[PDB]
Amino acid sequence: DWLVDKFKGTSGIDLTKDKMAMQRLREAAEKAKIELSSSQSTSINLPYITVDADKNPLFLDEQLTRAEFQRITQDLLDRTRKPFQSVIADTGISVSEIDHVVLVGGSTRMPAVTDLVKELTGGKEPNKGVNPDEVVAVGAALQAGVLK
Amino acid sequence: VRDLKEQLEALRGESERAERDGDLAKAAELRYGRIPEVEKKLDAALPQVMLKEEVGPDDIADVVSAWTGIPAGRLLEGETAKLLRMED
Repeated sequence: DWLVDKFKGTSGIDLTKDKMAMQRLREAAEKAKIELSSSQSTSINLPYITVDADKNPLFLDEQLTRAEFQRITQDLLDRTRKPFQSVIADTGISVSEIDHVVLVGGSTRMPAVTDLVKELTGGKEPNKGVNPDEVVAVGAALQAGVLK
Repeated sequence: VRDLKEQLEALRGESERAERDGDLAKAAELRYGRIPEVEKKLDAALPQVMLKEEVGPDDIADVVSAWTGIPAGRLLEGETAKLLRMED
């Protein structure tokens, strides 16, 4: 959305109307997030995306900072706080009583999420060592051996 | 001209493919770069009389002129000088 908004801001073109524009915008976005999981900045480069009124070269060249990324995505990061708390509340168990935190889902690789977890859990540190997307599969495999 | 038409069309086939492959870099590069580039070149050569390729409204007149000996043509740029120097 940000990429489209900035592209449009510069060219006046609705990239959402071109499905191919939108597919590579999603690829770029995915990788942009990935890069910002460690980097403070990432570069989006999609040249000659679509066609404007004057057939001018439309090169999407955008710099997304991790700070900007958070300014944008915190609208969604904040949505997590309430259900985290609702589990805490439903069990009557404070964060200080949690022995271990497990983060799963690749999006938890982001520092925005990590730091949020640190606030959420009072600094109680999530266990790293297994890829968050793979974690569950790993456990399952383990149960498959334990079970049989 | 013909060559330019062929080239144009090839590029059009490539822009289809860029959309099939989701390649933006080439997608519009073709769609508003290469294709209109050759299109314009084509168009510039395109105006390019003598033996066009179809029986116009004057080939019939020329046949009728061979017939009956009566000349009914268009004053083909050489007789229109004799018909001006006729008096002299």
